[PDB]
Amino acid sequence: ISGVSPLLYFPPTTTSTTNREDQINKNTNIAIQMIKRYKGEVPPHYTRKSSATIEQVEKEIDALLGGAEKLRKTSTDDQPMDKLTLMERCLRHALWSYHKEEGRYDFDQIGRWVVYTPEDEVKLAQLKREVEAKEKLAALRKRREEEGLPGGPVPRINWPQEYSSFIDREPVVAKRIRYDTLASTTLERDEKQIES
Amino acid sequence: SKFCAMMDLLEEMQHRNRLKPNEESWTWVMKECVKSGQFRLGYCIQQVMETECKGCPADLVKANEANAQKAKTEGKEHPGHLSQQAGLFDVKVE
Amino acid sequence: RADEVDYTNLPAPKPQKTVWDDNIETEVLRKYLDGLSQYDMEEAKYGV
Amino acid sequence: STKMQTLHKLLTGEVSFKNKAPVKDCNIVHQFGENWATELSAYAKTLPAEQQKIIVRQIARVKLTRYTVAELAAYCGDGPALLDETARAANIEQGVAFVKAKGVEAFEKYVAEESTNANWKPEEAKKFIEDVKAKAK
Amino acid sequence: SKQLTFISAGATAAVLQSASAIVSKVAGGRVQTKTAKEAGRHAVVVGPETPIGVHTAVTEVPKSAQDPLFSGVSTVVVRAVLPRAAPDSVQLRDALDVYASAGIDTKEEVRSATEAFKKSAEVAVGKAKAKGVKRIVLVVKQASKHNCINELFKKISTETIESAGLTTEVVGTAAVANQLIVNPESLGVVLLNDVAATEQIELAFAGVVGGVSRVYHTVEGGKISAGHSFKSVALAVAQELRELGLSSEADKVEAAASKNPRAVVSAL
Repeated sequence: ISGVSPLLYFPPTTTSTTNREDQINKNTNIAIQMIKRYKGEVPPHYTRKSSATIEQVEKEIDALLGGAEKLRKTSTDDQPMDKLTLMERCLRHALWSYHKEEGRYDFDQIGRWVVYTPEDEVKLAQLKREVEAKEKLAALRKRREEEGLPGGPVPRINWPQEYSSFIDREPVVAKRIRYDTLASTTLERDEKQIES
Repeated sequence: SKFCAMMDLLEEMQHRNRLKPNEESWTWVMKECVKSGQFRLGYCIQQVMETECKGCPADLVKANEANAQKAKTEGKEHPGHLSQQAGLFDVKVE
Repeated sequence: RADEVDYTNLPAPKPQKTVWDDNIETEVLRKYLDGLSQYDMEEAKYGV
Repeated sequence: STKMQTLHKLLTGEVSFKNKAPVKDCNIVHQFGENWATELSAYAKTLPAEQQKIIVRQIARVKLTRYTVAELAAYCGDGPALLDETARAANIEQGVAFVKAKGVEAFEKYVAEESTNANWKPEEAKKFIEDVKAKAK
Repeated sequence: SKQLTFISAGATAAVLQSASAIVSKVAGGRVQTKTAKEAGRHAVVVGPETPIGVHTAVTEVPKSAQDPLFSGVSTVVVRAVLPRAAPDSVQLRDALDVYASAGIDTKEEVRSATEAFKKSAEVAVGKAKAKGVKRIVLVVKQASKHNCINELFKKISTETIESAGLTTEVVGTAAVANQLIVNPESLGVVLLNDVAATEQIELAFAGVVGGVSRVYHTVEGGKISAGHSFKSVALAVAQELRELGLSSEADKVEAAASKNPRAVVSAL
C-alpha cells in the first residue's frame, strides 16, 4: 500500500433509501424470468375427464384398503406379493408422487411408498437435505432480520491485513466496494409468486 | 489451543509422575471447553467426571448443552464441507 | 562494484482466496460464493 | 546513472517491468523510491530539451495515474487540472455523510483507521477531519 | 421549431439543468429542447450510464479541446454496446454468460450479440482505415465470469477485421487502461468489449484528455452526442448545434467550455 492515497475509503452507501421490498420484488421478477426460460413454455392446457379432489381420492383409497386389512397378509420382501399388496403399492406410489410434485414433502411416507431404486434413494436424500437447508436458511434469515444484521453474507476478512498485503489500493478498494454492496442487499425472492 | 495444553499436562501428571487428577483439574478443563464453545469435548469431559470423579458441576453441563443447541439453530453442528455429497470420482485427493 | 538490483523486477501480488464463514447460508450459496472468490483471485492476478 | 536511465526508459515505454505490470505511480514508488520524481527531474536537466519535455509530460501523466479508473471517470470529467479539487470535494462530501450517519467519535476512529491503511500523514488526516467537521457546521 | 432530445442516464440534476440553461441561452429559443429516454438523431445523452438504443460508443481526441498534457495524441476508443433492455430485465451482456451456465438455450441472444459486434467491428475498421492504421487493439476483460461474452466478441471482431484485411491484437483491461492513460500515442484504434469495466475506462479516457463528447451510433442509423461533466456536456451540445447547422453558436460554446469548464453558462 506504498504511496499516500488521495482519498480515505468510506462506505459506498450512496443509495441511502433502498427499500427491501423493491429489492426483493426485483429478485422475484428476475427469478420468474429465468424459471420461465429454463422450463421453456407452459405446457399445453389439459381438461380433466373427471372431477375429484386429491383429498377425496386419498379417502377413497383408504376406504378401499381398509376393508381388506383382515385378508391382507404380510410376507418377506423377497417372497411373491399379493393382490392387496400390489394395489396398495401402486395407489400409494401414485398418491405420494402427486403429493411430492404438489409440495407436500412428507419424507416419512415418500421413502416408503416411492423408493424402489438406489437412484430413487439418492434423489430422495438429495431432496431431503435441500428442504431442511432452505428451512434453516429462512429461519436464520428471519432471526437475523429481527436482530438487524445485514441480510447478505459477509466474508471473514480483515481488511487492515489486506491493505498491508497488496501493494496497490485499486484491487483492494474494488473488493471492499463489492462486498460492502453485497452486504447491503437482500438476496431473497418472493417464494409465493415463484411457487405460483 | 488451551484444551490441548491442559490435557497434555494431565497426561504428564498421571503417566510420567504417577499423580491422579482430582475434581479441581477436570473442572478447569470443563470450564475451558464451555468457554471456548467446543461442545463436543465437553460431552467427553462430562463423562470423565461422571466416571472418575463424582458427576459434573451441573452449571457447566447446562452451559455446554446451551452451546450445542445454539449450533443446531445456527447450523454449525458439523463443518459444512463434510455434509456436501461426494462420489467415487467427485473427491479431490490432494 | 557488482550488480545492485533489477528495478524492472517486481514482486507479484500474492493473492489470498477469500474465506466465508461456515453457516447454512454459505452451504446454500457454496457455488455462488466460490465463483466470487475465483473472480476475486483472477482480478488480483491480472490487476482489475 | 543506471537508475535514472532505467526510469527514463520505463516512463518512455521502451523498458517494461518483469511481469509487464502496469507502469503506475505506486509501482514506481515501490521500486525507485518515494522521491523518484525529484531525482528524475534533476537528472533530466542534463538532457536535451526534447527529452526534458518528455520527462515532464510522462511525470504528469504518471501522477494522474495515481487514481483508480473509477475515480478518474467520475471526477476527471471536466479536465485533469481540476481533478484534484473535485476528488477532494467528493471525499469531503462522503465524510460529511458519514458523520451525519454514524456520529463523530466513530468517524474519528474510522478516519484514523483509514489513514493508517491509506498511508496518510497525521497532519493530513487531522486537516481532513477538521475540514469535514467545519463543513458540517 | 427544431428539437433537441435530452436523454438522462445516471446524471445529476445539476448537469441536466446546466445543459438546459446553456442551450436556452445560446440557441435563443429558435430550437426547442425536449426531454426523452431514447432518440436516433439530434440527441444529447447526459450521464455515465449507457442509454437505450445505442450500439457503438466511439470516442476520439478532438484537436480543439486537446489538453496541454495530451497535445498531439490521436487514438480512437470504440466501445461495443449490446442492445439495452429494461433495468429490471437481465441485460444481454450478463444473460449471454449466465444462461449458458444454467443450460438455457442461448440462440437468439447469440444472434443479437453477433449483430451488435459486427456493427461495432465495422465502425472500428472504418475508423482504422480512415486513420490509416494497420492493426487495432481488442480489449477484453480476462475474468473467469466473462469467459463466454468475450470469447464471442473475439471470435467475431477478429473475423470481421481479418476479412477487412487489418490485424488485431487482443489485450486485457488493466494493461490497456494504464497504457492509454500513460502512453496513449502507441495505440491508434482500440475496440472495447461490452463490460462495466470497459465503460469506466472509456469515461476515464474521455475525462483525462481534458473533457470530450462521446459519439453514440444507434440502431436507427445516426450519431448522438454524450457527456457526463459540465465541460463534456457543453462540448456535446456545441457539436449537436453544429450538426443542426449553427457554426457561430457552436464556436462560442466551445470557447466557453475551454475557458470556464464548470460555469460555462455564466461564462458565455
